[PDB]
Amino acid sequence: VLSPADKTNVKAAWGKVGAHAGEYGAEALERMFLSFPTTKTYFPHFDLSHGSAQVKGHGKKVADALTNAVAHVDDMPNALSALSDLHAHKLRVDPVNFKLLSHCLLVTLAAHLPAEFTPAVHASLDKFLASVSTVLTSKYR
Amino acid sequence: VLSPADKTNVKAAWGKVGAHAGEYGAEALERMFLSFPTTKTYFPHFDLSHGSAQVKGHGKKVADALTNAVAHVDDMPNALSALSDLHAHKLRVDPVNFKLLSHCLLVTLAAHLPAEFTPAVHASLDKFLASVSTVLTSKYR
Amino acid sequence: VHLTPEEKSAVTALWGKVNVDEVGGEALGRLLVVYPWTQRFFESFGDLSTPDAVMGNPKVKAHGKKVLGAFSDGLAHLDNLKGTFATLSELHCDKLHVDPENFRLLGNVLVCVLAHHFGKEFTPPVQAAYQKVVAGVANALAHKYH
Amino acid sequence: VHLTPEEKSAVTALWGKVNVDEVGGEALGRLLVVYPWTQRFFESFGDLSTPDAVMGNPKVKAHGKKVLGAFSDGLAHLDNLKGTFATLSELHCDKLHVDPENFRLLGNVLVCVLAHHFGKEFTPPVQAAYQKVVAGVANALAHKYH
Ligand code: HEM
Ligand code: HEM
Ligand code: HEM
Ligand code: HEM
Repeated sequence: VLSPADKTNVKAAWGKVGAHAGEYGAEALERMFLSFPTTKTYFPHFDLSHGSAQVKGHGKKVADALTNAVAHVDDMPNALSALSDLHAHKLRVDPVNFKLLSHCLLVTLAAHLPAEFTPAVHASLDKFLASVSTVLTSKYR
Repeated sequence: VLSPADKTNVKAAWGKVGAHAGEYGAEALERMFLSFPTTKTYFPHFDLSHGSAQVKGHGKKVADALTNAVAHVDDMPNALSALSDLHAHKLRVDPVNFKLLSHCLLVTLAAHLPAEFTPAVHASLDKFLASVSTVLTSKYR
Repeated sequence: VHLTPEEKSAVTALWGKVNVDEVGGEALGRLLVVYPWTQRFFESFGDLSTPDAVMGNPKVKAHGKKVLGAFSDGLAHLDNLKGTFATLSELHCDKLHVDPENFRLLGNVLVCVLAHHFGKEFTPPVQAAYQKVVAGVANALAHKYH
Repeated sequence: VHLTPEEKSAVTALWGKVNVDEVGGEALGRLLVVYPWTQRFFESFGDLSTPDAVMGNPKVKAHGKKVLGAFSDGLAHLDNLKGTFATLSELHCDKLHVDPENFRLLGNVLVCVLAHHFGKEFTPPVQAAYQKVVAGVANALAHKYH
């Protein structure tokens, strides 16, 4: 459960990404592929090398999903329901992998927004990404 | 998320425990202490040996909490809110440990209710205990 | 991994009663039903659409027999699980990229199957000894990730 | 664990710039704030009531300096992390009963601190090399559980 301060913290930190949203989503994916190579096997149709147009485009999609969750933080199961169906039913993503992308999103934010990434904001962002991950892994069947 | 069939399956299986509820909760705790000795450190005030009156009494409490969750399966965050506060705020239980007790509860049910513990019911019970665990680990701060 | 002689006795006495043609399919089938992302790795197995379809799928039963044979091998070599599982580690880690958490999950599904099949005989101390076994197998299988 | 020479160069070039009196307290303090069940192990440290209290607690800073010194040792012995961490494994597993998942969490908090402090220099390939390092340290620290 996210507190009022956690919601403020996440909105404020994410607010500072501005036009770089897509770029940071793409960077987090690259960080995940390089650090945790088991995750690459879900993208056989993409080239995962640096500067990939496919990773750049996917990073914009991931960022848009995260902004949806920030904007609808009190109704996240509903906001992310279609995406939760996709990741569990069609893509069969192993739940462990959400922890890995979440960590890489934290690293990316820390590398670009050092004034925002205080210990309290770090904690809020971790809880937020853990909540997104809980929703995205809620539909296995 | 629990489907209608998962809710039916869990109620039906749990229904067959009857007067043995407290006994099976106590057995699951003993199974956890023996199999995963790191969990013992949360109970320095109990003797954890076989036949312990303290483990017997605690097993009744754990079973009562599980019956509350079965009875209020559509409102589990609310039903278990006080218990979630206790485990996270006061007791500081490491979230990993909920997976361990959940597994030991599955083992105990399997050892006593073989006709009930079909693959479909196993899956429903695992999802149910994972949902209980999600609630009980939702209040860290 | 560490089993005492009394745990080893517990473990091998029960294992001698296991039906080795059936228990591995029961555990693999339950893995695919309970943790359904694991189906991603078994697309060629055909019908996995329902629990009955999974449990009655002859490819699940046959593959589960292989899995169980590897556990039997680990039981026979508890003091060198790493060597015993080296090629399977290369396969599951380097080639298949299975997250090693799933090795822990399959071991625990096997424990549940043994509980189901042995009932009161699957006592808490017998379970504790089997948890050491399945932890040691998972850790050995994950060696190529370490 | 497996680092290439180019990863080792990446890792040790950055590490030479780390402030060793501060970064371990920053990581331990962030562990206690982000994963607050870990506070169960630090009752004698006094005021942990707020993020500012944790990060400014001199016992957190001092203890974090010890933690970081162990990471430095692992960096200096990447080919024998097990020996390097043997007594710390006995302490954290046999004596303190810390769940080994928390070793992974602390390593990843350290990665976040390095990202924060090095910014664009903490490139994706530099992170990947540090993930191998913190995975190897966690696995070595958990050896008494295996
Ligand atoms: C923060 C967590 C995550 C978010 C917000 C997220 C978001 C998204 C978005 C928005 C899409 C596009 C959906 C479409 O086009 O409707 C997608 C696709 C997908 N995601 Fe994720 N995702 C997450 C984690 C993961 C993880 C951990 C993996 C696997 C390691 C993964 C694998 C995929 C794949 C394989 C696709 C489809 C790619 C296409 O087939 O081309 N996702 N994700
Ligand atoms: C299915 C999961 C669990 C359920 C339903 C559950 C249930 C309960 C219940 C009902 C109480 C008594 C609450 C009171 O007296 O208000 C309790 C107490 C407590 N639980 Fe759990 N619990 C769960 C998992 C865990 C785990 C995994 C651990 C640690 C390994 C744990 C450690 C404790 C402790 C240490 C107490 C207090 C004991 C007293 O200080 O005497 N619980 N739990
Ligand atoms: C404790 C855990 C496990 C044991 C002991 C085990 C054992 C084995 C065995 C003995 C084989 C046959 C190898 C042969 O044909 O030489 C196999 C094949 C395979 N296993 Fe497992 N396995 C484990 C876990 C898993 C998991 C968790 C998955 C995926 C969710 C998986 C996926 C596969 C696949 C897809 C193959 C077929 C490989 C091929 O023929 O190319 N295994 N496993
Ligand atoms: C990668 C992970 C970690 C490293 C390298 C590490 C390193 C160390 C070091 C170097 C010491 C001092 C030992 C001395 O005084 O000789 C220590 C003490 C201790 N550590 Fe850690 N640690 C790790 C993770 C953790 C975690 C996750 C916890 C608990 C959440 C923890 C709890 C403790 C405690 C409570 C002590 C004090 C023991 C005592 O003085 O009796 N450690 N650790």
